[PDB]
Amino acid sequence: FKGLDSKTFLSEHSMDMKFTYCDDRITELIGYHPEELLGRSAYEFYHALDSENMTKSHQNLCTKGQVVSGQYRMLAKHGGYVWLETQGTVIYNPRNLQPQCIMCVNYVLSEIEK
Amino acid sequence: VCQPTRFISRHNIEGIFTFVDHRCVATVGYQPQELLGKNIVEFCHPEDQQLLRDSFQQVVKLKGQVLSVMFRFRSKNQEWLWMRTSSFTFQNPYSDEIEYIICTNTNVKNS
Repeated sequence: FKGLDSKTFLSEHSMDMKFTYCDDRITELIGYHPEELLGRSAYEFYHALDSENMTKSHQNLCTKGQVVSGQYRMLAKHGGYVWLETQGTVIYNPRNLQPQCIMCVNYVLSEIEK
Repeated sequence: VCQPTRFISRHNIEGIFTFVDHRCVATVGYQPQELLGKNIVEFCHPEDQQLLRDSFQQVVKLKGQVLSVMFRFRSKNQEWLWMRTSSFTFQNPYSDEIEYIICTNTNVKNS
């Protein structure tokens, strides 16, 4: 059993979902070091069966500014997947509503399953 | 394109830093451990402090939506830098633990 803080990790993305930042809480959860995620798209890590849903989610996030994903599976570093949900929020320029980045709060819902 | 200089932080509802991304060093010159445990208001220009307090007070009322604020933040070199902070609350929905505030802090122009 793990406490709530340990099961959340923050990430930042460019508008195409490439990682620009990840907090170190991800490592104990699913193995990655933050530095190795940078520049990779979140889409590389989504389960095949969640890919179309997560594309729709991302479109909704860009249209609306803030979304909660459905439950989805994220590929772990050493195999298997963990169930996640992610709240996404677009950060803008107020001046001109130009999007700047996506801030994600990711919370696990399972152990690694394989 | 020129990437804006920014870092993420987490705050308790009073404004205390409870998590600071190491990109703070590049943005404002402090190590994370110089921010952690301090109130954000301790870095804010006197003229902007109350605005910043009232922003933190309101963001918990806005149903998780983003509240923005621009303020002057005192860098490690004791210089006022304009920061735009975009803030929203989060709570793990499987819990009733108290909300916290997630901020993205970008150095911006006042022009």
